Amino acid sequence: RKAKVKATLGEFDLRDYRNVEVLKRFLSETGKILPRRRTGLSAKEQRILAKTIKRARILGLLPFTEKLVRK
Amino acid sequence: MRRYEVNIVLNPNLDQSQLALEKEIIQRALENYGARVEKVEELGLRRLAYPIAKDPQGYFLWYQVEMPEDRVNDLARELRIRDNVRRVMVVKSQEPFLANA
Amino acid sequence: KRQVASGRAYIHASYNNTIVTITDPDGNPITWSSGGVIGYKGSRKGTPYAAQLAALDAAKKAMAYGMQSVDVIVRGTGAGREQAIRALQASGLQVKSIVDDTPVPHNGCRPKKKFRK
Amino acid sequence: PITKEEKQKVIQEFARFPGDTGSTEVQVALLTLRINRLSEHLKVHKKDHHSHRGLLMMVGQRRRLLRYLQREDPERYRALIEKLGIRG
RNA sequence: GUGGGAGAGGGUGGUGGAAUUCCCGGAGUAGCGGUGAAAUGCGCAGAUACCGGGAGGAACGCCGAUGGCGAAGGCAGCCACCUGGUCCACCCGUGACGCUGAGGCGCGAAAGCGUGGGGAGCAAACCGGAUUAGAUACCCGGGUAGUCCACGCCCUAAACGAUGCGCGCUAGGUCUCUGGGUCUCCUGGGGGCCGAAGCUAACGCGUUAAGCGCGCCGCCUGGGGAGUACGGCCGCAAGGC
Ligand SMILES: [Mg+2]
Ligand SMILES: [Mg+2]
Ligand SMILES: [Mg+2]
Ligand SMILES: [Mg+2]
Ligand SMILES: [Mg+2]
Ligand SMILES: [Mg+2]
Ligand SMILES: [Mg+2]
Ligand SMILES: [Mg+2]
Ligand SMILES: [Mg+2]
Ligand SMILES: [Mg+2]
Ligand SMILES: [Mg+2]
Ligand SMILES: [Mg+2]
Ligand SMILES: [Mg+2]
Ligand SMILES: [Mg+2]
Ligand SMILES: [Mg+2]
Ligand SMILES: [Mg+2]
Ligand SMILES: [Mg+2]
Ligand SMILES: [Mg+2]
Ligand SMILES: [Mg+2]
Ligand SMILES: [Mg+2]
Ligand SMILES: [Mg+2]
Ligand SMILES: [Mg+2]
Ligand SMILES: [Mg+2]
Ligand SMILES: [Mg+2]
Ligand SMILES: [Mg+2]
Ligand SMILES: [Mg+2]
Ligand SMILES: [Mg+2]
Ligand SMILES: [Mg+2]
Ligand SMILES: [Mg+2]
Ligand SMILES: [Mg+2]
Ligand SMILES: [Mg+2]
Ligand SMILES: [Mg+2]
Ligand SMILES: [Mg+2]
Ligand SMILES: [Mg+2]
Ligand SMILES: [Mg+2]
Ligand SMILES: [Mg+2]
Ligand SMILES: [Mg+2]
Ligand SMILES: [Mg+2]
Ligand SMILES: [Mg+2]
Ligand SMILES: [Mg+2]
Ligand SMILES: [Mg+2]
Ligand SMILES: [Mg+2]
Ligand SMILES: [Mg+2]
Ligand SMILES: [Mg+2]
Ligand SMILES: [Mg+2]
Ligand SMILES: [Mg+2]
Ligand SMILES: [Mg+2]
Ligand SMILES: [Mg+2]
Ligand SMILES: [Mg+2]
Ligand SMILES: [Mg+2]
Ligand SMILES: [Mg+2]
Ligand SMILES: [Mg+2]
Ligand SMILES: [Mg+2]
Ligand SMILES: [Mg+2]
Ligand SMILES: [Mg+2]
Ligand SMILES: [Mg+2]
Ligand SMILES: [Mg+2]
Ligand SMILES: [Mg+2]
Ligand SMILES: [Mg+2]
Repeated sequence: RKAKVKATLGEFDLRDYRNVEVLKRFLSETGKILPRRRTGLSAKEQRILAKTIKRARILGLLPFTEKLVRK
Repeated sequence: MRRYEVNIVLNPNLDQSQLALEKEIIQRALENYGARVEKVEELGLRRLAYPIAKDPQGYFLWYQVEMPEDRVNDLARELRIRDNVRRVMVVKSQEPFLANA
Repeated sequence: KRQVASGRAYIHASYNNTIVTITDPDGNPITWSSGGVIGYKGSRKGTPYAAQLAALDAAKKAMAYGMQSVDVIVRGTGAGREQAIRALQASGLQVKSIVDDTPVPHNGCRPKKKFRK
Repeated sequence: PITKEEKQKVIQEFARFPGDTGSTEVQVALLTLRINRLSEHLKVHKKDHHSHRGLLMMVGQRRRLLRYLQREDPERYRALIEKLGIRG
C-alpha cells in the first residue's frame, strides 16, 4: 500500500516519449522502470510504456541508471 | 509516402550563426530526401538525463514529416554526418494511445 | 598537504576485502586503507571488524590532512560495508550523505563459472 | 508491401464480373502477385527462411486452385495460365 | 474480399547505454587478489581503490510475467526498411476447390569441419597452485581451439507435452494474453490450474483428452549381444541414415 502511478495522473499519451515529468513518474529511485505492481498499468499499457521510456532514454531525456541515496 | 517524426539533438554551445547553419543543412537534407514538413516544434536547449558528448545538456528540434519510405534510412544517415549532431531519432508516426482520458 | 577539509569517501566492499579511499571533491585520493593495510592477511581481511578498523584508518589519516566533512559512496555488497559506513558515521568526520553506486551490467560479459547459473 | 491500390487493380483485372472477389481466377491472380513479390524479396535475403515457408505455402495454394480450375473448366484454366504466364 | 488487431516470427542496415578488459593521463601508497584455510598469481618499472580521456569486442539490466510469437529448432535494447504466419468483425465473393501424406525437396539447438575475418569476457586441451591415502578430478591462478562474423558443410539431441496431423461430439469453476460487443458481463482465438462423464496398471488425463468417434501417416513385438557387424547411401572429416 503506497499508491499506483496511474491513479495520480489525468489523461496522458502513453506513446509520448518527449514528455518527461510524466514519464519520470514511472521510474524508481534508480532509473529502473517500475513493475506493474507500482505502475498500476495493464499488460498492453505497461508494454507500450516500456518502449516509450526506452526511446526517451536514447533521446537523453530519461536516465538508464541512477545512484541510490542514503543507504 | 509514410508519416514520421525526426528528432534532432544538437550542440547546446552553438552560437546563433552556427545554429542557423545547422538548421539550414537539416532543412536542405530533408528536402533532398523527398520529405515535406507538416509541422515543427523547436524546444531548444534542455537538461539531459545523462551527459552526451561530455555535455550536460542539448538543443532539441522536432519535425513531423511525410516522406518516401525507401529513403528514410539514408536521410538519417546523412543527418548524422554533421559533427554538431549528437542524436538523430526517426520514428514512424503513430496515433496517441492514452489512459484515463 | 593540501589541507582539504571536505571530500568524498569510497567504500569498495567485497566478500573478500574492504577498502576505503578518501578523496578531494574532484575525486583524487588523499589517503586510503583496507583490511590488508592494517594487520589482516587472509580471509580475516573481509570480516566487518576489519572493515571498521580500515574505515577508521582512512578517516584518521584524512583528518591529519585537515579534512572535516565527507560524502560516502558505497560500491559492492560485502560483509561489513554497513560496518564501514557505521565506522565513518562517527569517525569525527561529519558524513554529509551516503549513496550506493554498485556497478551492475546490462549483461555484457560472461561471468566466471563460479558466478553463473 | 502491396497497397490497396495495386490489389484492387488486380481484382478489377481478373474479376469474372463486377463485384467478383473470391473466384478462382482472382484468387490465383492475387496469389501470383504475392508470390512474385515474396520471391523478389527472397532473391535478396537468401537467409530469410521463415518467410520462404510462406512462399512454399502460397505456391501450394496456387497449385491446388489451378488444379481445380483445370479439372473444372480447362478453357478458363488455359486462359488464366496464358494470362498470368505460369509454367506456360 | 473489405475493415481492424496483438506479437522477442524472419531478413537487412543503422544506432544507445551499463559493465568487463586494455591503453593514456591525474591523484595516491603497500598491498591487491583469492580460499574452508591457503598458495600460485599480480604489485616499488607504483598495482589495488578513486577521477578524467581513448580503443575494442560481446551480451542487452529494469520492463519481464504466471506473458508473447513461431511448424519445429528457436526468438528479447532502440530505429527504419523488406517480409512470413495468425486472430477478430462484416457475412460481400468462388462453390467441395477438402484431409492425410510413402518417396522427394527444404528447415533444423550445441558441439564439430572448411576458407577468410574477428577475438573484450568466458574457456575443452594444456601449464601451474592447492586439497587428498594418491587427485589424472571437484577449489584457486593462467590459458589455446572454440565461443563472435561472412560464405560453404555437418543433420545430431532428455529436437520433451518423452503425447503425429485433421474434423465432429461430450458438465463446469477460476486466473490470464489478444480481438469484437448492447462492456456486472456475453462472444471469438490463445495460455494455465481445479474438476463432470468417461479413460487409465497406476501415477494421472479430463472442450489445450490420455474421453467418445472417422480419415491418413509414422512406429512397437522380452532383456542382453547392439544402434554393434556386414552391405548400401550420404560426409572433406568427425561421423550420420
Ligand atoms: Mg555526428
Ligand atoms: Mg580476502
Ligand atoms: Mg480474411
Ligand atoms: Mg487484411
Ligand atoms: Mg521479432
Ligand atoms: Mg528482427
Ligand atoms: Mg541488427
Ligand atoms: Mg565502458
Ligand atoms: Mg595509472
Ligand atoms: Mg576443506
Ligand atoms: Mg614484486
Ligand atoms: Mg613477488
Ligand atoms: Mg624505488
Ligand atoms: Mg575510466
Ligand atoms: Mg585489441
Ligand atoms: Mg566505445
Ligand atoms: Mg525477471
Ligand atoms: Mg504455436
Ligand atoms: Mg535509422
Ligand atoms: Mg505484418
Ligand atoms: Mg455469400
Ligand atoms: Mg452462388
Ligand atoms: Mg499438410
Ligand atoms: Mg544444425
Ligand atoms: Mg554452432
Ligand atoms: Mg578438430
Ligand atoms: Mg571455425
Ligand atoms: Mg588475430
Ligand atoms: Mg579466465
Ligand atoms: Mg590441477
Ligand atoms: Mg584423479
Ligand atoms: Mg588436476
Ligand atoms: Mg574441494
Ligand atoms: Mg581455471
Ligand atoms: Mg583448427
Ligand atoms: Mg520419444
Ligand atoms: Mg505424421
Ligand atoms: Mg492443414
Ligand atoms: Mg473489449
Ligand atoms: Mg481457452
Ligand atoms: Mg479464454
Ligand atoms: Mg480454462
Ligand atoms: Mg470419475
Ligand atoms: Mg481411480
Ligand atoms: Mg486436471
Ligand atoms: Mg464446443
Ligand atoms: Mg494411455
Ligand atoms: Mg493413448
Ligand atoms: Mg481419437
Ligand atoms: Mg511378440
Ligand atoms: Mg532377444
Ligand atoms: Mg548413434
Ligand atoms: Mg551384408
Ligand atoms: Mg559402414
Ligand atoms: Mg547432399
Ligand atoms: Mg567418399
Ligand atoms: Mg558419435
Ligand atoms: Mg532422419
Ligand atoms: Mg534418428
